[PDB]
Amino acid sequence: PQAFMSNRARGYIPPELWDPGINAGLLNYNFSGNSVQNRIGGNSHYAYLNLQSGLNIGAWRLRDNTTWSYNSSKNKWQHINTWLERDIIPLRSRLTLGDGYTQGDIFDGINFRGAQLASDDNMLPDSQRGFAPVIHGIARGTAQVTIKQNGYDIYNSTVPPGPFTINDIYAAGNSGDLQVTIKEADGSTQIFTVPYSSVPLLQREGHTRYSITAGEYRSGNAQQEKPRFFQSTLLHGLPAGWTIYGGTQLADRYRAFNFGIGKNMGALGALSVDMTQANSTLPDDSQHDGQSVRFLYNKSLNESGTNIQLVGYRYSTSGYFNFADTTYSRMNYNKRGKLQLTVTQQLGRTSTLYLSGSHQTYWGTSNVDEQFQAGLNTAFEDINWTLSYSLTKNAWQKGRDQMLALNVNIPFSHWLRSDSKSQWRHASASYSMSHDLNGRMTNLAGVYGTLLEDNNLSYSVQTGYAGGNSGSTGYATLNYRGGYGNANIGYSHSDDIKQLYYGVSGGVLAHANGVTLGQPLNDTVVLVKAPGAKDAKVENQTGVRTDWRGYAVLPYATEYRENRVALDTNTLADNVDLDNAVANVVPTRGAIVRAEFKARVGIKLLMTLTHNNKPLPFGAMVTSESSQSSGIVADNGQVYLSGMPLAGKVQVKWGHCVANYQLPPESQQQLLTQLSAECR
Amino acid sequence: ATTVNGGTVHFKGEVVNAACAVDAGSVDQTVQLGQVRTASLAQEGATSSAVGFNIQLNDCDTNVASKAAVAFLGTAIDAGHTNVLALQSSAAGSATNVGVQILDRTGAALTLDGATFSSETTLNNGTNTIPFQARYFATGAATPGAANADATFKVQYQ
Amino acid sequence: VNGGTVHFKGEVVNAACAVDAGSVDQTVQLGQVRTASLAQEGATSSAVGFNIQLNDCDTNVASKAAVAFLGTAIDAGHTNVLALQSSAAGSATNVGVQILDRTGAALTLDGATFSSETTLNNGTNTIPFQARYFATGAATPGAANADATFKVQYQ
Amino acid sequence: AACAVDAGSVDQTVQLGQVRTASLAQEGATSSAVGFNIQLNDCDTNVASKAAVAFLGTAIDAGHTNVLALQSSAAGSATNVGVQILDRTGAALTLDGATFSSETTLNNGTNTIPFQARYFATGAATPGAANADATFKVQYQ
Amino acid sequence: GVALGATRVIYPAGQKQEQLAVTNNDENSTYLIQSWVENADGVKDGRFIVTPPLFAMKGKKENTLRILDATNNQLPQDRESLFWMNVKAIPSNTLQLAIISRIKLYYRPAKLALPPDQAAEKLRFRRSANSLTLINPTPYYLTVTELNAGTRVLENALVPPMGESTVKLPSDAGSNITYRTINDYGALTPKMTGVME
Repeated sequence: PQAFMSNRARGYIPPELWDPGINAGLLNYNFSGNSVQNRIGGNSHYAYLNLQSGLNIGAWRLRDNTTWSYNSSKNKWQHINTWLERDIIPLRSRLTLGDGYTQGDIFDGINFRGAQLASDDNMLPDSQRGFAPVIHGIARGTAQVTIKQNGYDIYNSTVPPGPFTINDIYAAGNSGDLQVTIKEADGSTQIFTVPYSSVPLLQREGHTRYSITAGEYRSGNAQQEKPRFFQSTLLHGLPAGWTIYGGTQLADRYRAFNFGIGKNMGALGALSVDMTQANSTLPDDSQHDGQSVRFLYNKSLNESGTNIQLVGYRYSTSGYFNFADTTYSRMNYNKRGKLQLTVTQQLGRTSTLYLSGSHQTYWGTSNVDEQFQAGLNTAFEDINWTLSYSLTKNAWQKGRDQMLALNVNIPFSHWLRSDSKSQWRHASASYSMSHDLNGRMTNLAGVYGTLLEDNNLSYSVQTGYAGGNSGSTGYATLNYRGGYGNANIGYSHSDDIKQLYYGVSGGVLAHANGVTLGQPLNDTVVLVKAPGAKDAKVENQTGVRTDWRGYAVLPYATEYRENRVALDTNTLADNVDLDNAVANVVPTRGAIVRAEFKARVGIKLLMTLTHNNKPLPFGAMVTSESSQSSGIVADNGQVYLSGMPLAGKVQVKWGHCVANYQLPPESQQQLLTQLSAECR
Repeated sequence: ATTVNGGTVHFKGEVVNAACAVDAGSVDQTVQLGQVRTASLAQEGATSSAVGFNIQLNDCDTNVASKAAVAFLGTAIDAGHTNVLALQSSAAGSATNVGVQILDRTGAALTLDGATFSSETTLNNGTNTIPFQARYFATGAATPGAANADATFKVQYQ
Repeated sequence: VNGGTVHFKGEVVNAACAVDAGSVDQTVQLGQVRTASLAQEGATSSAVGFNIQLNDCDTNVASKAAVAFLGTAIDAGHTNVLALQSSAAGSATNVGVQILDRTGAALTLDGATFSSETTLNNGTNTIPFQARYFATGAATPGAANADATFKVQYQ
Repeated sequence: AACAVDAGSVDQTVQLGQVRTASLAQEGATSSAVGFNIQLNDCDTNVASKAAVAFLGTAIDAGHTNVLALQSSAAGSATNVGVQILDRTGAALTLDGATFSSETTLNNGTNTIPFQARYFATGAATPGAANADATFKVQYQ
Repeated sequence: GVALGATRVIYPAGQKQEQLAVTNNDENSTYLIQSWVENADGVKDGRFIVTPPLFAMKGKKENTLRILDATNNQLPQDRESLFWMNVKAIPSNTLQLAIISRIKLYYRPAKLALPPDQAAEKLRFRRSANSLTLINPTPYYLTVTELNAGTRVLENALVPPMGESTVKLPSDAGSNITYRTINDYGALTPKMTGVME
């Protein structure tokens, strides 16, 4: 049966096909400079240089980050983060020695310096990611199952006469209704429906996530100390829509244990309740024991796909502290209750009301932190207009703190024709109007778009008026994303302040085949190598072209996925023909994979060959050793060859021809040449 | 020979620690997702290849603001899928049952509400870049066409 | 405290249907020729049915794609009979293979296309066709494997 | 005296403008220097040929006697920072009243002497107002 | 089974090369792809040369066919020109099936008096006895799908630019006529009605 059969998920890639990468260096540079001129104090210069070095040897990936600052009066190199990451396939996890961060959701975000080992959800196929119910069933006889959503079908497959479990259902949003319909050739159809609502803490049935972190604690503040701590987090998906998740934080002075459950009740919604019990030592010698209970509720689609509600409550009793409170200085009011209420309502297929309300109460100080936000976005044809309102009454007498904003974006394509050849089609007009509900007014109108053939050079010119002061401000920027780097130039003009920004970003790879420059890198990169094909643009990317050696680096590549690297044959030299214009790679996290391409440099030839006044038979192989070229006879003895010399000979192996040919310089200059040559 | 006394010189100034805002040129941004096929987006939940883009901040100091995050405000195609954007209709023709989604450094989706902020980040002294990923999300079969969507993002400092 | 806006521009393009013909390598098996059975022009054989699946594409584009069969005919009179393509000791004589519609109407091999009437099964779009050996006067004990070409006009 | 100091030199104010704490985060860092000048009128070459300027002010510290102090007010003033005056040659001047600047040859009639004013922060700079004042003596040989 | 990148390839005038993808979804399949281009009458033509004309594809792979022009600007520049691009996948007792896929190649002149958007609406219907002829004043090849004459579909139609295509009509059909044309990307324009002008 299907349940016993080791069926694989949709989009599943075996771990053997995953490419570890290549042994190569790496250096990403980001230089920025600001010249600020004011009538009061003349002029000044600022320069910030971010340098991320790296080295990928074997499977280990070493990364180092450094910063340089120069003001106009000294040079200051400053380390930030160094880490040696790696991925372990048998454990389906990722290990990191050195600096890093704690991705804990059950606990609070912590920056640390030590060994971390955490399960990664990215290595799993995209089908079985997130939360989605798995379907268990018994089918009497051979059956056809059509797990179908309220809109359309999702999973259609055959099932043998036996138990079957289906776990390939996609996320399909936060809430959904799956109708399982089984049809057998003998009996009548059997249908049953199941609703589901998801919470980020929930996991799939039989899904396990873990995180083990150990090492010292680091923070930007110099007041806090650097204590060593251990943090373990576990998330498990029980059968029947439950989730059990726990955690443990431990240090010299702070010991906290977190336990929680979550449920997918179906039509009612989704729930997640957890309790954290902590014994802490304050900056002084005092010891405090406390608890904090967090509650999360997600309602299903109210009405008919109109309203969605989220309720997040958190009650922290007197004596519960996070890790920062303990790790404060040797000598340096808790939250009684925090409530979040989010309501989203969609109307007219266009307007989307978002209402957010946060309400926090402390201990002793009965002051209440209230935060009410109401946004309305509407996309009426090309015109997109958003109206937002916000209010914030905080504990420290922040008053009403009301704010209102109105942003309208109108593309020029609303007026220009569909097939306009002008560059004005790649542009839009933006208008922003901000009230502070006290007379403080900010208007800003401008245009922006792209004006290059690859849409690399992006321009944005905006004027604005600030009124109580009455200030007119101009702001014009140009960003160019070329095949060697990104260069941005900006000019901000004010009443008495003139700012000129100039920045260059780039990346350098010291791979085996020399040094390759390119756009700034983003974790995983693909090194496209097509030697002999100079200035060849790659597809689906902006301003990524090969250099004079044919080597280029792609900025971003999806990890553990099937992504296509294609060379745009249209914008390629007529003398060069690619044997393969599309390649497929499966990179690992933080890895450099070579998408090797073969390019023939000689002229493109179309030869009609005849033997004994008879065209060569179909399927015959024509090869030329003078320039290592090959082709297959199409019909009437017509064969296509790429990369051939002006004068030479070819040989045909139908099942042993030799054919001599010569071409004129006009033929060599032509794009594609056609000729005839007889066998021996 | 002779030493006499002049007047006085009065120096007027003010030492100020400056805050930070969005980098020039990163205010209005455009991202080209490329070309995707119905084979890639043929059923609900199918996602295309993510395209990276960064938001830059300049003149940020650790003392004034240790951490920062952003929140994207947009239009949802339906109340069920509130974490995906909505594509605008075009005269030539707009794709049906498809939208734009935004991810984080952790690979998690973002609620398009104006208050759901993303994960916190550490602010380096000066230039700071926050990366994000744009993706295609199909709710059912995706008819071919042109997909263009817009999103408004606001930044908070902690 | 405040930011700007980001826009995403892209294209979603339709893809032509992927055509799968019966088993792997676009091969459909047929029963062996019976010398006693294949005697007269009207003599036929067992009707082996196969199906063609137009997968990895939308049902709307799949259903609008015209369908036709073509190839070589053994004789001018036998327009609907494929000519057997075999040059060996296993080549049979005075036989052919016929591709047949659902109801039982013979399919012309000239190339006159028609609608596809794809059945939208639970999996994908499918179209069933029929194949049977056809005698034209005599039978020979040989492997009469033939070849036919399938034409799909994506309207 | 051999020369006359104009009012625009006797009583005038020079503004250094706002600066960034990053530009003065560490000790020894200096901000951008602005330029002012003092005008001498009716200068007689026969009476005197060389002119010099000595600056008198309040030094911040005994170890740093070339930096003026801040006398804005009793509160809301920048800390661990001062202002500096550089002569024509670009060197710092001692705030002692007898430490004169570089000797400059005097031309008959009207002459000008340019000086630069900049910031100088020890330790770590802190936000706040920064105001200073200093008296000077001119010597004619 | 091989598949093409698009069901409708538009080749603008003035260029030299057009790119079309051919992909093999089957993991274990060896194929020989042979491609060519014919005119509107189904006759093999040398006006467009597809490179490589014949190549061997092994396993799951995607390759690019480059359509190279040879018109020498001899085609009319007033209206679109129609060609058929054929791709045939040879699967290199049992009969073997070779699949031919034919797609529509539109040689589109660079400068045209009408944008593609307005071409869909400006179709006229001349109805008569057993005839529902379609007039297309617009200079674009129009593909009319599910032409319903009130309550019954007639058939798919392809009306040439500045042309009058003919479709037979049973007398039982109603007066109301509804249709919808296929746009560039292959989707279906929302249904319009057809006037009798």
